Amino acid sequence: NSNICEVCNKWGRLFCCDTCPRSFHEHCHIPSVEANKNPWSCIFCRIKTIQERCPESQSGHQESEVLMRQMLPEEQLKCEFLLLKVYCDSKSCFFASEPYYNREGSQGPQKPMWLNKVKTSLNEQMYTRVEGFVQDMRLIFHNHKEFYREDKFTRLGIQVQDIFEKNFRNIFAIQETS
Ligand SMILES: [Zn+2]
Ligand SMILES: [Zn+2]
Ligand SMILES: [Zn+2]
Repeated sequence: NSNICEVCNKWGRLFCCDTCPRSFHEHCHIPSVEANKNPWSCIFCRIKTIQERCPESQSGHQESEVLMRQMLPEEQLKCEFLLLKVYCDSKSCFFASEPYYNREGSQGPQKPMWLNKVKTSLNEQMYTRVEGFVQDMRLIFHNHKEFYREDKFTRLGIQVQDIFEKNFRNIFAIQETS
């Protein structure tokens, strides 16, 4: 197994996947690494199993259909995995914890949002459809772009949104387009 966390790339108290060489801090994995379970398989491995059990699940889909899906266990898992792919990027630090807004010439957003809040909402089964999870994720970056206006810091929202959107298209097998 790897000797660093797959998510944050640091050493520490690591839990090792039984079916692949990845390792994780307890609260870096999503969901948080399960108490018992020998063997244990990470979220990467659980997603790959879904695909292997239903190869047709990789055929192209329309985003509008994916958003309307109810949050049954496979969709729950796919959203957890997508959230974890965003935490995998180091620039997620800027969007992890609760923001505050005091900048001359700007007003904070009406509905603040952040990654740890989405993480808690998934854990608590607060989303009934994929659409709820995706709307809160996109709101994080939209809030950032609107608040930072012409400051070059706006670019961090574009960058992490691009990670989100590429992983969304991959995980949910969105039909490729020009
Ligand atoms: Zn970690
Ligand atoms: Zn694994
Ligand atoms: Zn099938």
